[PDB]
Amino acid sequence: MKGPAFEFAVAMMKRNASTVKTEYGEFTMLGIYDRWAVLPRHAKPGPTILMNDQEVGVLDAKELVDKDGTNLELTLLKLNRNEKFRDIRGFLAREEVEVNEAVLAINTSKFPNMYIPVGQVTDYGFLNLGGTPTKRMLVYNFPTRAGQCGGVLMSTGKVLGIHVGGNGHQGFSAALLRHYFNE
Repeated sequence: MKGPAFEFAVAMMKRNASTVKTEYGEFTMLGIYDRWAVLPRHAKPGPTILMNDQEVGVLDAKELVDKDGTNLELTLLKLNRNEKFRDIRGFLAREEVEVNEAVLAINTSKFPNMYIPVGQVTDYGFLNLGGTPTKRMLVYNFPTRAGQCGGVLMSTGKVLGIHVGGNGHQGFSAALLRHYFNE
């Protein structure tokens, strides 16, 4: 709910975020570097996606899992496009980070250009999400709404995670770690 978090959030969204539709829904999508971006796993991007209402080919998609095959609920995708994202890997943490004030940033047709102060972010860890064991979950409390998936969780100078579910007054992000984007 602090200014610097919002200021960082707005800068990051304006440069690296877009609105994406897959067969399964409409999502916020953050680009990370080069032609690599990130979606919630359940977006299940196909051979093409709609990115700001424009068809874009997908060159690679990687559904992330840890060293023991456990779901991390993130899909990294490489887009067939000429523009490059600003490289924002320097704003990713090396491990799960907790903060006292974060902002969740959404941009879809249902929630255009919206920012939500979500307060404290906890490293929750293990969660059974829909029946699938899942790790590196971050938790925060705010009045959730459907259609917020892919929203970007941030704090001053950090992209902490990608929103992957929520119900009632509880939201969860997959932690967005620096080593996911080595190479």
